[PDB]
Formats: sequence, structure tokens, C-alpha cells
Amino acid sequence: HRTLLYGHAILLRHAHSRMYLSCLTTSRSMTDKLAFDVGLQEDATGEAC
Amino acid sequence: ITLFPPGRKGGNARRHGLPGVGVTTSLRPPHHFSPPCFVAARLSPAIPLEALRDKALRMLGEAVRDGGQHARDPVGGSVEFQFVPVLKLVSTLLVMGIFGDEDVKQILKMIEPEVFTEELEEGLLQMKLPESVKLQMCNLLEYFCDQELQHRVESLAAFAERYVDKLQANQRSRYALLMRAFTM
Amino acid sequence: ELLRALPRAYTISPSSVEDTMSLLECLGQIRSLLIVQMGPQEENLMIQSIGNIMNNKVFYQHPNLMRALGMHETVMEVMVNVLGGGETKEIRFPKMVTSCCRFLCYFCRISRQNQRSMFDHLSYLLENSGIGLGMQGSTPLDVAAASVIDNNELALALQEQDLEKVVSYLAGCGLQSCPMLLAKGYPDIGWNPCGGERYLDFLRFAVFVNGESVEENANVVVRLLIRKPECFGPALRGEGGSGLLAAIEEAIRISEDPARRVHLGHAIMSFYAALIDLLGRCAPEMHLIQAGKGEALRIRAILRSLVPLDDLVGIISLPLQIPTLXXXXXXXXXXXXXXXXXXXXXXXXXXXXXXXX
Amino acid sequence: LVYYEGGAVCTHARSLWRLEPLRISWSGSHLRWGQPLRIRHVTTGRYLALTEDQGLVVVDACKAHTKATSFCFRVSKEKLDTAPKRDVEGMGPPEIKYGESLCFVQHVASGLWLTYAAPDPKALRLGVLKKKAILHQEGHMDDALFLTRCQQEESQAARMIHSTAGLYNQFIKGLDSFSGKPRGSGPPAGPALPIEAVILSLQDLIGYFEPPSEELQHEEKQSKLRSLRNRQSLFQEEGMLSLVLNCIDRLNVYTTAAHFAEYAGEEAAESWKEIVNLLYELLASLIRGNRANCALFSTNLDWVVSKLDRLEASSGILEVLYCVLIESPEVLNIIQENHIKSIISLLDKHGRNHKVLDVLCSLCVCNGVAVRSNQDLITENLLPGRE
Repeated sequence: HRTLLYGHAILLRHAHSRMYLSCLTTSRSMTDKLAFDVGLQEDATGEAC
Repeated sequence: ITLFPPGRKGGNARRHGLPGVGVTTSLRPPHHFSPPCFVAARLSPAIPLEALRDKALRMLGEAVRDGGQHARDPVGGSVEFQFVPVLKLVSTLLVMGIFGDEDVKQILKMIEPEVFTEELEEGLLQMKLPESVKLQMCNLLEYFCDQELQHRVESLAAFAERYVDKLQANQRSRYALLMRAFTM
Repeated sequence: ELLRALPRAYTISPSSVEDTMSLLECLGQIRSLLIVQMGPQEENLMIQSIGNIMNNKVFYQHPNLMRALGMHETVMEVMVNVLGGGETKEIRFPKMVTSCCRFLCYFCRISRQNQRSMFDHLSYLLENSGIGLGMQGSTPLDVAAASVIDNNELALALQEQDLEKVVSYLAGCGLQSCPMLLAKGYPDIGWNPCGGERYLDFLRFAVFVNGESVEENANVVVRLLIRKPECFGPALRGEGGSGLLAAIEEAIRISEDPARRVHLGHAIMSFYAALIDLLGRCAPEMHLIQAGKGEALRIRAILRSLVPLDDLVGIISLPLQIPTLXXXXXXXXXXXXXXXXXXXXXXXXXXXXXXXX
Repeated sequence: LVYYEGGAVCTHARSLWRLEPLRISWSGSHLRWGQPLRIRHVTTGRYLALTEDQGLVVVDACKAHTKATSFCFRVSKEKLDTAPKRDVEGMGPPEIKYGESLCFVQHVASGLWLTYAAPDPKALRLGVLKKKAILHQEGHMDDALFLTRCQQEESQAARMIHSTAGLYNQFIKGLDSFSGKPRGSGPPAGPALPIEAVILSLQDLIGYFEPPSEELQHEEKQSKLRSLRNRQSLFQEEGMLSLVLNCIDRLNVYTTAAHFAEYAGEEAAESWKEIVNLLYELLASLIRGNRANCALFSTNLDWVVSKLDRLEASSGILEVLYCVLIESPEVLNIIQENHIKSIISLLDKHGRNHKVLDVLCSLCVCNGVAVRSNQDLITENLLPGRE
């Protein structure tokens, strides 16, 4: 167990679905330029996690 | 322009010489005085400077004689009142650069008579001073040191020019002969 | 003492000494006038002295003597003394600020090792430039831009925090309107494009040097730019506007109707073209970073996300109406079409299908 | 109304609080947590109170009751045991320790904490933060009331400030009592005028700000100069400088004051000249040596120039004008032309005096710069007429 500090990247994993929270490219468009949704992905093999 | 003055007797040489010599050829603008049209932008009023230059060095000798006499009454009521303003005028005239080699001569001797040009007298440095007269003397000594530094700079520049010309000619000789010849 | 005094020593060739006398008399006049309380006669003689010392032609040949004489510091202290105070104190004595700014710009443009030295004053010039705009003429922003022109070193070397100052000034100009144009004949249009175009030009000069953009400065200005949405136009940020086509046609409609010597639509389109051009130079360069390193991919994705594709095609499809045979030079202009064609061949490129249109 | 302010207010004498325990005997005992105490602001002379509609407001001592005015000091908001009251004769253990107290206000009658409102308005954001303190049940977590006392001789000055303000205020009220009515035989006014207390306070205040002696050593001279500068700064901030001019105007309106001070009747004809001279001396002692106080005289240049009165106080206004000219160069930009004419006419009316010549010398070449406009104006005013 390592203590969290400010400025440190963290990883979130869902308890029920065992998936990792991340940002997605395609999103519903209100203020369409600055609008990206957030959702789960199965494998944490990306930068968005 | 020479670093040391022209040395007699060969090996025995290196006399320092007297500071404040007009041989320096620096680059400074003229004064541009204007006549006192007294109209009632414009430049400073004109006064004949040579009479002041004589009157200052003269009254300087009169004041140093009066100081050597140790009179019970001073010229201005106190020794500093008789010594400060004439020294201020002399320092201003020396800074403005009007004083020639002969004029700087015997002013420098009134500063100190014992060492000066050669193959009693009491100098202003040797007499007791009431203080606040000493500051003008220090200013004069600083002016003399500045003159010495300027003379050093001019001599260094002249030697630099002649040495760099000789070495330019030497480099041209080195590249001309040899190299090009291309013995290969 | 001789070691310390030798940097001041300089040696000049004969047959050119009279012009050196003229330079020395002019600099002595400035040095004597440095202590005099400021006034119109003093500013007139100082303007005449600067104009005479510009045309000496010794300034042409030897910059080392000009650097050793400390003339630039003297003129800089003159500008400090005159400029210091409030905004109305900055517009007090409005002339002769342009003269010193032009002199410093030309001194920067003379040669290297001068621009290194003017560079040290970048921060002070920057926070004097914001209030120092005033009327049209030479400004400290021009001097600051001239300090970084065409130098790979200097820019990229020492630009730590000044970019943040420039983008914050841009954001401050984004909100609210300047009163000096509102006073005489204005529709009270908020967010004036006259305030901000100079900042965008300075940013463009900072990011793009000698034909290739610098990656680090581009990334820093990208981040501080995107951190505040108000710097971009309210069409881009607000949902009332739509891209650039609605804003451009709005500028055309304002230019068409006398009401709703500066043309407001021309200034709006100049601001938008400057922003588009700045984003165009700020794209990753030559696509050789993009082939193997994902930072350029992320940056190009963000700059793709700000500007939608087919908006520039719609802009270039919009007709300017050519008077031919012309007319006003302050209209739609055939000089900003290259700005819209600069963000297309850097962050969009051409495949084969769009080539038809 | 109390506010929450941060900045230059900490050095100023607006932020002062004094705790008064309810028990008169052994009032200087060590402060115990939970014990009732009242908060006093010495310069304003008012006590903190809850009231009903206004909230945390300072009120006079006569209208203040004991339930609202009483406050205490609790380490924790959660309600402890209900028996803190205990009479001790000795000092006892120190319950409250300085530097790490972190205590809470906890008004005792309502039992409702008064941390701060925290409004956070969109309006006034550029402006320095300022929050009106009113009560919240739950309160906040970041109050951080750590105790750091540092009154020192500064606190002493504060009390005198309060005292002198009241006296001067009452005196001006007496002026505003009697100026309208033209006096006849008999008593002019009922409450009368407190002359001797005013004169004694003026003399003590003049003596309080004496410049340090030249014969002292350098370190001691610098220390006294710094202490005098700080005391003059706070005395200016609290607002005595405008109060002096307010006192001067109402006496200055009366001109000769032979029969004009008989509008007050007797007891004022013997004290008029002394009071106006002492007020000018106190003003001159207060302004001297501080650049900010002299720079604040920019609007009052016409006030100090236009008087030049014949009899009451000559060379006292001149000292203030000399100090204004020597200390602050900002005044020299607004000297104008008629003021030079007035200063020169002072030479002709009041005779030859070296102080007016020194004032004219100080009009030019202040600091390193030299103002040409004043030079040419003095020169054109010094006409070729040799009078």
C-alpha cells in the first residue's frame, strides 16, 4: 500500500464489472468542441485510464 | 605615443614622468560658449578664460604664502573659507581642460614641491588642514590618476595598432610563401 | 582598474571622426537632457536628437561602439521616466514614445548580440505594453517581438513565464470593451478585436521561427490557451455562435450596413484570421514527430477538435465580389484566405476526394 | 458593523480587541476555556453584541446588556460538561496557550456560533475580500482563530487616540453649537467650552512627536526615527489629520476675534491665539518627516497657501508650507502661478525674511530634477524693478 500524493496519476477499477474508468472520444454534443464523455473500458491498455 | 617618457642613459630608465600631459589625442567635443547678449535653447555666457586662469593660479600662490605665514587673521575669516573655494575653482578649471602643460605645471608643484622635474618650500599636503579642504585635494589627485590612466590607454592602443600591423604582414608572408607553393 | 576600463575603450579609423563628433554631441545632449524635468520643448529637442542620431551612418557600420556607449540603456531609462504612471499618464506626452520604440526596434534589427541584450528587458516591456498601446505607432510590443525575430536560440531558450502573461492579457481583452473606441461613433460592441490582434501576432512570432515551429513553446502556449475558453471568440466558446462561417457572414453583414477610421467587420475577420493562422503555425511540423511519438498525435487531435472540418471549405467558398478594373481596402480582403489555407495543410491535409471541391 | 479584512489593516489601529472578564477582582487571571468575557474596541469605545435584527454589531456601553455582550472561548464546538465556573485566587494553570490556541467564539446566551457568513458574491471579486461576520449553526472548518498578541506601546497610543478624538469631537460640537447665534449680554451657551483640557492635550501631543536629538548616536537616532515614523503613520491612519483642520477652520473664520470672539463671550479672547498657534504647531509636528503625509497634502495646497493671515499665527503656516515643499515633490507640479505671486507679496507685506527666500529656493530643483516652469515664473515675477 502506497500513500497517494498530489500530482500523482491514479487508476480506477470498477467493483462489479471489473472494468477501468476512462474517457471516450465519441460523445453527445452539447458545447460540442469541449464535450467528451466518461465511461468504462474492459482493458486498461490505454492512456485515457 | 610612448608608454614611458623617452629614456636617457639606456638601462637606467623608467622615470614615471609627470601626469597631466597634453600629448593625449582623445576624442571629446568642444565647449561652444556664447556671448552674453543679455537678451530679455541658448548657450552659456562667455567670459575671457585666460584672465581667470592667471587669477586662480596667482591667488593660489598668494593663498599658499598666506597659509605658510600663519597669520592670526585669515583672508575670509577662517582658513577653510580662504582655501575651499579657490581650490574648487581650480578643480573645475582643471576638469574642463583649459589648463595647459605650463598651467598644470607649478599647480602640481604647489601640491608637492620636493619631487618634481629635474636633471625651502611648504607644500599644501604638508601643512595642517582644518578638514573639508582635504576633499578637494583628493578630487585633484583622482583627476591626476584619471590622466595617468588615459595616457596608459593611448599608449596601449598605439602599441596594439603597430603590433597588429606587423603581425598582419607576418601572416601574409606566412600564407604567401609555403602552402600555396604546394610541394604536396 | 585598467582591466575594468578596457571594455569601454574603442578604436576607430581616421577620416570618419567628424560624424563621431556629431554622435558624441548628440549623446551629450541626451545625457544633459536626462536630468531636466519633462516638457514639450524637451521632447521636441529629444525627438530631433534621436532623428539626427539615426541618420548619422556610424550606426550603420559599428554596433559595438553603440553597445559600449550604453545608448540603449539611456533611451530605455527615458522611456521608463516618461511612461511610468497611470494610463492617462501614459497618454500624457503621447509623442516620442513611438520614437524610442522605433529606435529600439531598429537597434534590435541592426545585428546580433544587440538583440541578446534588448532581450533582457522582455518582462518589463511586456507589462508596459498593455497600458502603452494608446494611438497608432511603435509600441513596446513591437520591440518585444523584434527581440525574438528569426532567432532559434533566445526563443526556446528563455521564455519561461512570459507566455502566460500574454495569454492572460489576451483573456482580459476577451472580456469587456475598451472605452476609447466606444466614446466616438461605436455600436458599443463588446470584445474589441483591436485589442488582442497584437498579442496574437506576438504569439505567432514566438511559436514560429525560421520556417519550423518550436515544439515546446507550441505545447506551452497550446495548454495556457486552451485552459481559458474566453480567449477564443464567443462563436467558438458560446453556443450562440457557430464556428467561423456565421461569424464571417456576420462581419460581412456589419460591413454592408453603415451601422451594425476602422471597419468593425474587417477587424473581426482580422482577429479570426490571426487566430486561425496562429493555430496553423502551432500544429506539429513536417509530420516526423507524428510518425513515432504520440504527443503530436494528441496535439493534432486537440487542434482538430477546436476547428471542425468543412468550415474552412465554407469560408473559401464564400465570395469576396472583386471590384476589379478597385475599391475599399478594408472589406473582405484577399489576404486572409491564405490564413484559412494554412490550417488546412497542417492539421487536416488533402487526401483525394476533397481535392475536387 | 464588523468585517473580515486582510492587508494593511493589521498594522493600523483599527484591529484591536481587549478582553474584559466579568469578575472585577483578579481580572488579570489566566484565561480559562469557557469563561465569559467581553470584547472591547478601544479606539471606537464599543462592545460586540448580538442584538436581534443586526447580528454581530458594536454598540455603546450604556445600551449594552450582559447576555448579548458576553462571549467565551471554547476549544471544541461540541458541548462539554456544564460546570466550567470556578473561582480561583491564584493565577492557576494556563488553560489557553499563545500561538496554538485555535479557539472559537461561541456566544453563550444564544449558544450559536458566529464564524463568518462566507457570502462569496460574483459582485466585487477584483476587490479585496471583505465578509460581514454573522452567525451560522453548523459553521465552517477553516476559521483558524489562533491567538497572537502584540499590542505593546502601540496599544498605549491607541487609547490616547480614542481619548483625544472624543475631546476634539466634543470641542467641535461646541463650535457648531454657538457659531450661528449672534451673542448678547448674558450666557452665550449652556454647556460652555473645555478650553484648558484642549490646551493641555495640544501641548502633550506636540511634546509626544518631538524630533530626535542630533547629539545621540546613529543607532539610537535611527530607532527613534523609525518609532516616530510608525506612530505618525498610525496617527494619520486613524484620522487625526483631518480633525486638526476641522478644528482650525471654525476658529479661523473669526478673523480679528476682538469683538468676534465675544460671540463666544469671555474666556475665549485670551485663549484664541494660543489655541490656534498650538494647533498649527501640532499639525506641523505631525506632517514632518513622512512622505505619505506630505503627498496627501496635494489637494490642500490651496488651503495652506490662501490663508496668509495678518495676526493669528505667522511663520506657523510657513513651516507647514516649507515641509510640504521640501518633503514631497508631487506638490511642485501643481504650484501654479498665483501661489508664487502670493508668496512674493508675503515678502513685501511682512518685510524681508530669509525663510521666504528659502521657500522660493525650495520651489525649484527639488530632488535631482529641476522644474523649469517654477524657475521662469519666479524669474519673471522677480521683475527688473529693483524694489
